[PDB]
Amino acid sequence: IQVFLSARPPAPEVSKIYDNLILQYSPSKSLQMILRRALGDFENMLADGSFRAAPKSYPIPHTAFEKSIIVQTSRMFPVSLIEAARNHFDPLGLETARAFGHKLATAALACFFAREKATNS
Repeated sequence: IQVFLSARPPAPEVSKIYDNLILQYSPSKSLQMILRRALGDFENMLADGSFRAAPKSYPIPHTAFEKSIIVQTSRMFPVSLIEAARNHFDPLGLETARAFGHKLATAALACFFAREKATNS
């Protein structure tokens, strides 16, 4: 099924990849490029449950040099994997679709950024 997703760009120095992308693309385009790869990587982690050991969030900017940006997107996921995601991110079944999509995208990115840091980018 189609899952709607949302995320905020990271603070400077959280992601060398993101910081370089924004030299040439908008924050929105740059984050969408990263999320495509991050969600691909994350899908494979949903399949085996390893995603529950992954970081949940990342630092966001709190500077007058940075305005509020929330990026909105959608992506198709197998229903089996989204069930696994929902069981973890929505353990009581009380989160809205939008809140779930924010949690899912944010975790996927948090994982991508931690991998960057751990591999010296």
